[PDB]
Amino acid sequence: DGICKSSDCIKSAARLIQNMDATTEPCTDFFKYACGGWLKRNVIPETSSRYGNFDILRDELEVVLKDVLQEPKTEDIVAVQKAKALYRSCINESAIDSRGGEPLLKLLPDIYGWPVATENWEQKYGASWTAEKAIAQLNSKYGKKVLINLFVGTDDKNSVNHVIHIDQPRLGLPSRDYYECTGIYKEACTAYVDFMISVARLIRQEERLPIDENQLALEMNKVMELEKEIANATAKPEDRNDPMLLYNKMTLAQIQNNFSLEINGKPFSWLNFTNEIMSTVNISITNEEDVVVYAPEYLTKLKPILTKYSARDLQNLMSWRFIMDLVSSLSRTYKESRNAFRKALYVTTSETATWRRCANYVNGNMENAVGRLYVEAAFAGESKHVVEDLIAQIREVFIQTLDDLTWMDAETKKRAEEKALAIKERIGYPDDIVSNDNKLNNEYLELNYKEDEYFENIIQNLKFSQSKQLKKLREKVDKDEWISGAAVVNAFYSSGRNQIVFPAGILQPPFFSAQQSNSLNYGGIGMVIGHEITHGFDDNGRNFNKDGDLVDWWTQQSASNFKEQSQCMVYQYGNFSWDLAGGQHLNGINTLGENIADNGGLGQAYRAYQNYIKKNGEEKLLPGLDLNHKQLFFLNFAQVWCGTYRPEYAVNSIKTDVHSPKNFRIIGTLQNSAEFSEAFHCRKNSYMNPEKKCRVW
Amino acid sequence: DGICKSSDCIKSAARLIQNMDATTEPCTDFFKYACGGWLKRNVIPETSSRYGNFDILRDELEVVLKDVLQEPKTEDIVAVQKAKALYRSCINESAIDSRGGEPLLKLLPDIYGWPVATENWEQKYGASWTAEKAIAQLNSKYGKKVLINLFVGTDDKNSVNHVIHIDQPRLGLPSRDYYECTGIYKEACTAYVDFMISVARLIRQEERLPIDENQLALEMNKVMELEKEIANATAKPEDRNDPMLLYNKMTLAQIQNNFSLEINGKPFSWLNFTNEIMSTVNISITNEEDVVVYAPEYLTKLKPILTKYSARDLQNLMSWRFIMDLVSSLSRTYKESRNAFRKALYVTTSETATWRRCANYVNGNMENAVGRLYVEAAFAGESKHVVEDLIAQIREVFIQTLDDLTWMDAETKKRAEEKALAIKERIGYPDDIVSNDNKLNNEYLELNYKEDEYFENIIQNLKFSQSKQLKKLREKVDKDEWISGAAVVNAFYSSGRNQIVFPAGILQPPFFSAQQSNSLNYGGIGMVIGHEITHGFDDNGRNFNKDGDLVDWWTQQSASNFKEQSQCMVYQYGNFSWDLAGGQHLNGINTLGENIADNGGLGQAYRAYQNYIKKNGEEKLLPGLDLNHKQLFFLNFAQVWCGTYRPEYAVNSIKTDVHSPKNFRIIGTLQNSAEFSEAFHCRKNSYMNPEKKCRVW
Ligand SMILES: CC(C)C[C@H](NP(=O)(O)O[C@@H]1O[C@@H](C)[C@H](O)[C@@H](O)[C@H]1O)C(=O)N[C@@H](Cc1c[nH]c2ccccc12)C(=O)O
Ligand SMILES: CC(C)C[C@H](NP(=O)(O)O[C@@H]1O[C@@H](C)[C@H](O)[C@@H](O)[C@H]1O)C(=O)N[C@@H](Cc1c[nH]c2ccccc12)C(=O)O
Ligand SMILES: *[C@@H]1O[C@H](CO)[C@@H](O)[C@H](O)[C@H]1NC(C)=O
Ligand SMILES: *[C@@H]1O[C@H](CO)[C@@H](O)[C@H](O)[C@H]1NC(C)=O
Ligand SMILES: *[C@@H]1O[C@H](CO)[C@@H](O)[C@H](O)[C@H]1NC(C)=O
Ligand SMILES: *[C@@H]1O[C@H](CO)[C@@H](O)[C@H](O)[C@H]1NC(C)=O
Ligand SMILES: *[C@@H]1O[C@H](CO)[C@@H](O)[C@H](O)[C@H]1NC(C)=O
Ligand SMILES: *[C@@H]1O[C@H](CO)[C@@H](O)[C@H](O)[C@H]1NC(C)=O
Ligand SMILES: [Zn+2]
Ligand SMILES: [Zn+2]
Repeated sequence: DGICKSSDCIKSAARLIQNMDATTEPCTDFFKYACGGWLKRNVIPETSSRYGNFDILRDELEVVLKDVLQEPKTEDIVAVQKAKALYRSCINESAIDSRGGEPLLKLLPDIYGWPVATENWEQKYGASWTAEKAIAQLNSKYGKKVLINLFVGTDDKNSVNHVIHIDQPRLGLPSRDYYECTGIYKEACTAYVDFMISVARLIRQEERLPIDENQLALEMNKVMELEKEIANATAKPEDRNDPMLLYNKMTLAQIQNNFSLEINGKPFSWLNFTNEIMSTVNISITNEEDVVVYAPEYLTKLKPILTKYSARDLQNLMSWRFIMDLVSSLSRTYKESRNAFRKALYVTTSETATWRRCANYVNGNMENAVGRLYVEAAFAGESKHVVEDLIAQIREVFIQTLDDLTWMDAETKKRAEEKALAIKERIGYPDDIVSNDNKLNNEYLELNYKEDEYFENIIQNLKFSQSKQLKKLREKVDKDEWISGAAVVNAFYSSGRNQIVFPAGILQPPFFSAQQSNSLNYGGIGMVIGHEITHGFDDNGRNFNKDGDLVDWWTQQSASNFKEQSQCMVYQYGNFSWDLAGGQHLNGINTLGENIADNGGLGQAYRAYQNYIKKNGEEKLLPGLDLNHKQLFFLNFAQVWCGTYRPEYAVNSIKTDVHSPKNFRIIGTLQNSAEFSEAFHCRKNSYMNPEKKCRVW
Repeated sequence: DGICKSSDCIKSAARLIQNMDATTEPCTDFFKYACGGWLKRNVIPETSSRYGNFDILRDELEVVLKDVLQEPKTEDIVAVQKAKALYRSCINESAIDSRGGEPLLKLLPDIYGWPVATENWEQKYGASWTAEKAIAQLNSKYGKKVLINLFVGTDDKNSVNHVIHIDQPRLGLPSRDYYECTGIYKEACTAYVDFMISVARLIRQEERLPIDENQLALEMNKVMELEKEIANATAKPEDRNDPMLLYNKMTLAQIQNNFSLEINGKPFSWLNFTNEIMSTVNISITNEEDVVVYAPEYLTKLKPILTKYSARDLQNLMSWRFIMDLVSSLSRTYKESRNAFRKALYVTTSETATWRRCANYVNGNMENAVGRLYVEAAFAGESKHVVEDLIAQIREVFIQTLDDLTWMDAETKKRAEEKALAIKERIGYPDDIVSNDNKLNNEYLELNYKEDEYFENIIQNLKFSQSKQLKKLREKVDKDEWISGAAVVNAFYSSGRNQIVFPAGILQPPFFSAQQSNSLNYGGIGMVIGHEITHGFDDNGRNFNKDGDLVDWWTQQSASNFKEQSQCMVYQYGNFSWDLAGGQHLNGINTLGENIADNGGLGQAYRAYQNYIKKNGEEKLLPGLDLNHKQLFFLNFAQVWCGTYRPEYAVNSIKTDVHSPKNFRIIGTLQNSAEFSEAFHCRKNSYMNPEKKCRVW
């Protein structure tokens, strides 16, 4: 009868059936058609601002992590014993609750204290205090970047080396838009200072110091005034989206020349600051060091701001930025103060399960030890070969498509073919994490965890992570180093390494299974593969050559044509109105890169699917579904995107998110697909089938 | 090919496949075989002590309730407008948080205050205070039963009338076993007094009274000492399991004669107490009123206890018992004190979503308004006919089986056939809730909800619910009155009304669907129907005749044989060792009624299924499953029971739970089923197929 009746097909079919809304016309709204069933069943948990298929797979991944982390085993190597020990220190709330805020109080003097919670700060600290030393201590010891973000990273123009970088810092609130403190941000800004005041009060109460509410509010509203200024000086994301423009290499004496700063009446020294950081790792810095400035405008605007604030005003903000990230690792009363602030930002009334947060904390700090446990428990490493072949098919489809693009000249097509061939793929997990105990053990050698000392553990992890990073400066970028752990539900592209990464976490249904129909595999992981590859050729990635160097490989015409073809997508998405954000329009510019990758990716995936049919023929149909495989490809593509958002998340996320909302990632992509309209027999100018169709890749 | 390939079959098959563990031998452990897949995926949420298929359907039911309750609609009748208004008052935490504890402080004088949180209680209250008035006010106004449980209910020996009843009261902690306060109960007992002290402190703090921690601990440990005594005086559940023995009718002067009480040096008056309660509803009580005493031993043991405590000692416990149930309806700080106590009893680190608790609160107080919304949104009332026919088939199978039972004499089989024919069934929802707006509106007429006054709302609901109940005394039991709302995931048997109830909430997959295979329907809802019917013939129900009267219809021999046949199940279950409770054995006596119902129910369901095959033939097989329908019947029966428990829940629940743990409800029942062993080709004496098989029905 030409219908698949296997256990696998039945499982696939029930999933597709349950999620879709067959009472909707696919040519009217494919999001509702493909996801309407998912939406009616699912509700956003109280722990989340949004919920989708990512969150489902992530929640399930965490259950695997709990299972592998919770039980000590006889044959466990030291790296595995350390992850489990770290897990045990995290889940012991009784041990944590006992210490109160004592571990923060001990750490405080090492970061020049917190003026608001310190008595006679000027006499105790303000004597040996310098901006150079204060910022440097927070950076080198704890990896916390305030006022000035100094980091060691790959040189965009020489991908084999590391170089010192200077950029604008992250802010306490989610984005620079919050600092307006009116309308949708009023509550958050109020809750932000309220959180500062609450934390200040708890520390003083513990240290038995007099509490003046008037003074706490005065010192804390001044931190907010200082941060509001810093936030206004930061460049907007649209002013940072061009990598050629962002790159500004100069000497440390040149930085010292042009970017002068006066903190506490006395001028700031860029050479002392850098050595204060680099001495931590026994690295000498000359007055002739090359440094990439990502934010020259920000440093220029920073000078008139910093002259207006005292040592106390600055240290109050600097210490707060570190403290706010530590409160959750302390007792109940400290935790309760962050929960209230979280509730104000995200409209979430509950924190995630402690075991879940802990499994995630361990996975993030020990990605190789946890990744090994994950793959041994949940990933069939045999399926690395199936994906290896799919990546090969999609890479080939990208190269073949170059011929069919009219907007590029033969010379640009040649260089793009060069970049596409040089893409290195990373599938599942690095083989070494399973086969090489010595290398695994040695990565965590300097880490010694105590089961009753969670805070000591987290502070050690902050020190280790940052020491590793600073050490890399004089070193060459390691080729065999993975940009992601195995136990991650995501996929990535590195412009600097010209690499696509597919962690084991994403190589599972609905995206992939060597036992699921090929239409579902091409529709899911096949689109993800094209998405990641297309990232090497988007408004940001096209600026990097085959070796990951930031060099122009485009002719003046081909590049003007790229911008021309892209502009169609800018207006198409910028014309979408988001009902969860109150009908507010999408930012077509902020989301361009992702929209090019989505549109390029779905296109490349379907072609590869057609090519698979040419070579192998039609697959057996799925039972209980009155759809062919051409249609099932698009339905599975849309179902990987089933998701929803809180109206309060949407009103804010619309301005800064780089990915389009899920309904629009589905709508936008299929509106540009003639093959979608063919498979679904969409009448010309039906919502899903507009006459005009944007196309880049 | 004889295989069903419909959308419905595919959905059923994927559910069966996903939940089972096909790598387990069904004759070794059918729980693992049928549920192993369910267990690997699912984890107990932080809000729960246990999790199973009940919790899944309940969570999903709540999503329906949220959807129907949240949006006001134009065509809404007043009863519906009231449920939505009540819902809105419940979900407004800002309105709730604003009032602090003020609504409790206003209510307090009406219940003779709380001595520990009152200044000069003796001068302010102890002048007009009597046990008779204090207990009566808490009972009649708020429905709270302390020291003595006086209630109006159906007369076990005349099911058409209501009569006053006297029983032992409920305790503050989950059961009388907690009051040992050692071992597994130490933490709970400590957390219980800690909760009392915390609530006492918050009230004093609000009223601006001096806080002496030494005195709070002294007064509260005395409440615990008083409750420990009360708990010890209460009869054990094994001493209350025989309804003929529990029934003791006597006159109110006779109660006053034998059960004398001396509270605060002066003797207690059973006539003043009763009138103090019954005057609330304008009902006069004579000194010659007939009253059913369920706890004569408890009242006898109560006298030496109550003479040892003062007016203050008693009112401290009495008020606490009401206050502990109110704290969750107050602000953050009041809520936080209960959360800590909850965390100590249940090892739960988070409270359920506010919307969920609210939807449940509205459903419980307005079951007819919410039931109407539920069925209109989620239940196909056409499927009432399908279930009507299934109940008819199972009732017929029960009657036919009576012939085949060797342990009963023809005379008892005749009376059991009489009872079985007189069972009235209640399916889905009462038709009136949808078709009769006037009757619906009139049920809630005396209720007027204010959207900003949640507390006022809950206190009004306590008053209404209790006034209705007391009013029923001189009235006849209403025949057409349903024992459950429609929006409930459970099924019930009433001995007093001789009725089986199947709310719409249980008439959904995995139990039932007019579109799911008949083997799955008989295995699910068919077993539930037999379970409920068999309840009319268990160790408790067999004591009630066809009219719901507590009369002996058994011959001396047939009744001695019932106990003999039952004893097999007592030892079989009492020999099961529960791994989650540390290998502790099940209580074969506490769980007997449920085990008879489970064993009787599965048996009746399979026979009816066989009868269906005789009349209609073999159904088409399910795809992706290498099982026939005989086997699918048992797999679905076991899958309705997929569930798990927290070790901390199990160690306590094993001593008092009346239902066996889910694995044992599956294991115990199939060990007694020769048809299970036939369908699965189980070798004699394999774990699932013991040689000896217990049988009652
Ligand atoms: C094709 C998709 C599976 C992977 C794809 N990752 P990719 O855009 O290359 O990269 C993502 O966004 C970049 C801006 C960040 O730099 C990266 O760190 C990463 O977050 C993405 O859309 N990620 C989204 C959404 C997403 C992540 N994991 C998922 C799992 C299922 C469904 C959706 C997702 C995100 O990271 O926010
Ligand atoms: C056959 C079953 C669906 C219904 C069956 N109800 P039933 O035992 O007649 O009655 C239940 O227990 C009695 C002791 C109480 O008096 C009743 O109030 C009721 O709680 C039962 O086992 N209920 C269990 C478990 C349960 C309730 N709802 C479920 C839904 C799905 C799975 C299991 C359950 C319980 O109430 O605890
Ligand atoms: C929690 O921490 C305390 C403090 O050292 C310790 O006594 C206890 O064993 C810990 N609990 C677990 C489960 O490890
Ligand atoms: C940097 O400058 C300060 C000025 O206060 C001096 O104390 C310090 O020792 C210098 N440190 C390094 C590491 O260059
Ligand atoms: C919407 O579409 C038109 C092109 O049709 C474009 O010119 C316009 O700028 C777009 N609007 C937004 C808000 O991006
Ligand atoms: C919450 O309660 C306040 C107090 O009356 C009211 O102002 C507000 O409208 C309420 N919010 C909602 C969503 O009903
Ligand atoms: C009951 O007895 C008390 C004794 O204090 C008396 O005050 C009261 O009015 C009587 N009430 C009723 C309703 O019989
Ligand atoms: C277990 O089984 C035997 C019958 O074989 C019975 O006599 C005994 O009392 C049972 N044990 C318990 C603890 O119920
Ligand atoms: Zn992307
Ligand atoms: Zn039962």
